[PDB]
Amino acid sequence: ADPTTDESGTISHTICDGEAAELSCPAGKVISIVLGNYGRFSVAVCLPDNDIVPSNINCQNHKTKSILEKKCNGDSMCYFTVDKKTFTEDPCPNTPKYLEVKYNCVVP
Amino acid sequence: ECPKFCKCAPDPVQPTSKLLLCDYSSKNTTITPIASSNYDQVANIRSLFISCDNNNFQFPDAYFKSLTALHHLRIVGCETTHFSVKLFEDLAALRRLELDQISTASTSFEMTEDVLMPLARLEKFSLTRSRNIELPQRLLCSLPHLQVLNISSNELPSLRREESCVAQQLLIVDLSRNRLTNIEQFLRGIPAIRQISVAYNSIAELDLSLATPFLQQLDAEANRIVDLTSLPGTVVHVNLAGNALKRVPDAVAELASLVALNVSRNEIEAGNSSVFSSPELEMLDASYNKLDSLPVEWLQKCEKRIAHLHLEHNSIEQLTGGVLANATNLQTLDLSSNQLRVFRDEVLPENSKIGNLRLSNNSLELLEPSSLSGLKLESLDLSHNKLTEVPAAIGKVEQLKKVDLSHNRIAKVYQYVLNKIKQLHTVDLSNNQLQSIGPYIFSDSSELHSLDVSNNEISLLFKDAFARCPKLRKISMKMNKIKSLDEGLTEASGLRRLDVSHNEILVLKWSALPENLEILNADNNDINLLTAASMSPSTANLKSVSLSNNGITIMNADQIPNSLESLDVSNNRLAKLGKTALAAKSQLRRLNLKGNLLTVVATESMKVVEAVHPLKVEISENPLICDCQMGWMIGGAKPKVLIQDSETASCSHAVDGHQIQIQSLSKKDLLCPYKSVCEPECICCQYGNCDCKSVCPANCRCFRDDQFNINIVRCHGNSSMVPKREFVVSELPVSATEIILSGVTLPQLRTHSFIGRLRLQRLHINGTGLRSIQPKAFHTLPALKTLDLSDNSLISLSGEEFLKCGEVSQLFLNGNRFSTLSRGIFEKLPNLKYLTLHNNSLEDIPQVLHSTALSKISLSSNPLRCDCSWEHNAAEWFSLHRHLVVDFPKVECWENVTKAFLTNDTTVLSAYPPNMGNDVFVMPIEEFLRDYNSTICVP
Ligand SMILES: *[C@@H]1O[C@H](CO)[C@@H](O[C@@H]2O[C@H](CO)[C@@H](O[C@@H]3O[C@H](CO[C@H]4O[C@H](CO)[C@@H](O)[C@H](O)[C@@H]4O)[C@@H](O)[C@H](O)[C@@H]3O)[C@H](O)[C@H]2NC(C)=O)[C@H](O)[C@H]1NC(C)=O
Ligand SMILES: *[C@@H]1O[C@H](CO)[C@@H](O[C@@H]2O[C@H](CO)[C@@H](O)[C@H](O)[C@H]2NC(C)=O)[C@H](O)[C@H]1NC(C)=O
Ligand SMILES: *[C@@H]1O[C@H](CO)[C@@H](O[C@@H]2O[C@H](CO)[C@@H](O)[C@H](O)[C@H]2NC(C)=O)[C@H](O)[C@H]1NC(C)=O
Ligand SMILES: *[C@@H]1O[C@H](CO)[C@@H](O)[C@H](O)[C@H]1NC(C)=O
Ligand SMILES: *[C@@H]1O[C@H](CO)[C@@H](O)[C@H](O)[C@H]1NC(C)=O
Ligand SMILES: *[C@@H]1O[C@H](CO)[C@@H](O)[C@H](O)[C@H]1NC(C)=O
Repeated sequence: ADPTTDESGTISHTICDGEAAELSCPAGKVISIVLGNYGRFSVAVCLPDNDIVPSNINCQNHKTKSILEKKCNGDSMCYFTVDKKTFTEDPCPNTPKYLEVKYNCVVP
Repeated sequence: ECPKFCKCAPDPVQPTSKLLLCDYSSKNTTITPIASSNYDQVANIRSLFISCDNNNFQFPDAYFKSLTALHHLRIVGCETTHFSVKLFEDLAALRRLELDQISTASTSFEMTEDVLMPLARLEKFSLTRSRNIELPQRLLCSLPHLQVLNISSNELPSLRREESCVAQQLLIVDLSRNRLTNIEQFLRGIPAIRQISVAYNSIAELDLSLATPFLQQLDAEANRIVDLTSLPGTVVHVNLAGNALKRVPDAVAELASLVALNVSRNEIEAGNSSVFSSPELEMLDASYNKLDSLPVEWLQKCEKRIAHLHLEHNSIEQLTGGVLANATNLQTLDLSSNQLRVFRDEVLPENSKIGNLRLSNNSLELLEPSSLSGLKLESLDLSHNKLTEVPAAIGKVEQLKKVDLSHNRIAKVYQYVLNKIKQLHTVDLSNNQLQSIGPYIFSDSSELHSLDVSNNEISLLFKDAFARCPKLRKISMKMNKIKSLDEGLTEASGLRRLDVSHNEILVLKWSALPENLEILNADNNDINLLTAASMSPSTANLKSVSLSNNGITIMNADQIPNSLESLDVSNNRLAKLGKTALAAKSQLRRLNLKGNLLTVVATESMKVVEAVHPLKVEISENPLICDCQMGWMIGGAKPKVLIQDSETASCSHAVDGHQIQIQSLSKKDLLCPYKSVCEPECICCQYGNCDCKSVCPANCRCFRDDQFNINIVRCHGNSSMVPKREFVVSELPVSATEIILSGVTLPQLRTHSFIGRLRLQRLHINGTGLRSIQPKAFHTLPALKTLDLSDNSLISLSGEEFLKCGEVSQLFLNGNRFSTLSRGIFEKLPNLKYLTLHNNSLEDIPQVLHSTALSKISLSSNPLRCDCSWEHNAAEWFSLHRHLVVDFPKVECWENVTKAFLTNDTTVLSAYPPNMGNDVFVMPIEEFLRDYNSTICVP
């Protein structure tokens, strides 16, 4: 889906498995990853087109926030593909996963 | 063994023998013969008691057999009309017979001259409390060895005796409480009599000097005696209370050794002073009389022998001094209820033994300082008088132990009056006009026990007022103007019950209390604050406290002393209760929250740390809320707090606010709303897209239960500011188990609106303007059981919107535009039991509803066509299924009479004249099916 910013200026982003992820900050600022999780925390988000409701909504990859901060922080824009290759592990096999990333844009 | 319905006992008069106590009141069962029970100690039964309350109780002829050693027999309440003569043959050792209540206003009892023939050796015969009895005129002839005769409370109008019968051992006669007017014939010829009690009768003329010459005690209370005729010179006790006395009768004033005279409640005058003769009169009770002043002719002979003088309710104006100045044996003097104004000094002797002096309800104005000089008084009464202070006649006694000075006009209490008496146990200064309680007016009374200054004007308490008294234990100050308790009672460490109720005390300091107080009462004050009961040492000994009708608005752990066993804070303004107020107070047993303004009384304010006992609570009359925090109100916790008034205690509901009975409050009501929360074990709670995160949408109220099982989301578009946006269902909480979007504006259900809601059980998207339902909008709802799409703009429903909803059993389609019921409904609603399709546009009965498992269905207010059954009519399905319709008298046949003529679709209903103003003829459905073959469908 589209990145959404709340009242405190934190931009969130929800990107499905196998898709391209683009984080971007305006001129003069750099990305600051607040949160990061690659897995499944919702039944409704990124529905499989096969009509199989996901039964695993307590799926967590704890290395996600640390791998996103070493990849996107200090940079004004970040690119990668969301799959099990980028986050080093499959936190719940046979469950559709997605990266949910929230980030702040701070002056370097 | 003791026989049937009777219990043995060792005889009190003779503890070596065996008493028996029978109670055949219990039942109408048979009367076991005592001789046939062969009790091991029948000859040890010397006294025998029987008690009944049933009527017509008759003894078996063979009952009192083998009791040949029975000396005393008491029969109580066993009514009859006569006893068996054979019964009293085997009881020659009987020395004392008692009968009590053997007849009422109905049963007539006759003491037979032959029933008592085998009862000569009866040395005491007692027959009390019974009406309409007949005694033989030769009653005394059967019982000559008679000594004490008691037939009281029997209302016998006359007593007649044959003149040949002489009771020559009759000592004490009891005729009291009867209707006797003259008995001379009975007493004539019975001279042994020494004691007579003809009390409570209507005797008019009494003559006894030539009848009972040894009469020693005469009791004639409550009669019509105007003046006596003659007495024996032996009378030592004359009781003439409640008679027609206008002066002292002569034959009593002439007595030789009269010890006591009670001529009270008469209308005697003290002008007609007869001269008393006996110098042995030691007690004189001329109370409730019309005396103007004490006559000296009376006491003239017993000045050094008189001891007790009760003289209340007379009209003594002044004790003309000198009359009592020689009564050295005078131990009691009662002069209450007269018109004395000054109790002068020359009335009493110098060293009188007076221990009782009673002078209440008088006009007493002055007690001169010498009338009570040197007295050894124990009890001094002077209430309802006109004293102006505590008079110094009372400084002279040193033995004074109890004092009453209430309802007077005392304005002040000095130091010397009530200090110089050390032996004073009790003081009363209530209902006076004290303005304050001065210091050291109570110090040197180190034997004080009770002090009363209630119903006064005390505005202040001096710090030193209560020192030097380590025995004063009870003080009452109710109904005063105590506006503060500073200083005044901190020092008296022997007090145990203090009264400061009905005052002006604004704030309550526990430190401003004595240190051994055990009962406190601060009722009907202005108290609105409780100090630190934890930084106050004078709380360790407090057991009960009542702060009812005050203004305490909060109570915490520090304001509730931990050692109290009782607490009463009823009719206060308690909105909060500190959340550990009853935690560390393990000793409390009762708790009164009656009449407060509490709303949420949390579970932690009643959880008692290691309470061994049930905690009693009155929590009625409080604007409570029954939410999930009132878990203790159901009673499944320990300590198991038991609500006393759960039968009237009420609370309002957590959703709508209707009244709930706390007695019938269940685990289902306790809802406590929220705006955002997280389930147990929820890992993504910090995130925005989290399933276990229950975030409330705008314009929605969200409730829940304690354990994340109930989740009510009840949204409403009851806004005159009409929702200019559809309702976005994707914003609702994920774990919702009931959804009501009712009044909001939502015209379309997209594909996959409700996907993945496994917990959802009720869904009421009614009143949203739903025109279209995209398929799979109700996807995977396994616990979904009730669906309500009523009162919208739906015209037909396919069955492709319902995917995986097998548990559905209720579907509400009323208030729409439904004309057809497809088959796709029952292929996906198997558990379907309840259905509503009333108030719609149904033109006929859908032919899917001929083979369905519905149990209740509603199909009224629908334009249904009724023909004579071309095989599918309405009245044909209805006469077969009219039980399935909940509103059968609410369905009506419709036929547009204007269309069916132009379309030639002629039906049986276009031949009646249509309703005035309409093109349709309307007839109730019951009228069509009853009149089916009778008139309508006849060819
Ligand atoms: C001599 O004859 C007297 C007839 O006047 C006998 O007097 C009887 O005394 C008893 C005992 O008191 C009465 O029974 C009750 O008495 C109380 C007394 O007042 C108490 O109560 C009031 C409040 O009600 C209180 O203000 C006082 O301080 C007392 O504590 C009455 O109030 C009761 O209503 C009730 O009458 C008898 O009524 C009274 N008369 C009779 C006919 O019984 C006296 O007993 C005789 N002498 C002996 C030695 O027996
Ligand atoms: C207080 O004293 C007065 C005396 O005047 C009592 O008044 C009389 O009470 C008697 C009762 O024995 C009545 O028979 C009289 O009629 C009353 N006198 C009247 C009405 O003038 C009064 O009852 C006493 N009260 C108390 C509590 O002791
Ligand atoms: C039958 O259903 C219709 C529609 O649900 C009801 O008409 C509504 O009536 C209420 C109050 O009478 C109004 O506030 C609404 O605006 C009406 N809606 C429409 C679409 O007209 C009607 O009252 C129902 N009749 C019965 C007997 O229940
Ligand atoms: C007479 O008997 C009755 C009841 O048994 C008792 O109350 C009363 O005091 C008796 N009187 C006597 C023994 O003088
Ligand atoms: C009391 O007794 C004495 C004895 O001498 C007598 O003189 C006196 O008059 C009596 N009465 C009074 C009121 O003193
Ligand atoms: C919708 O149904 C609910 C019951 O869940 C009812 O209380 C409410 O009144 C209905 N809405 C309207 C607008 O009638």
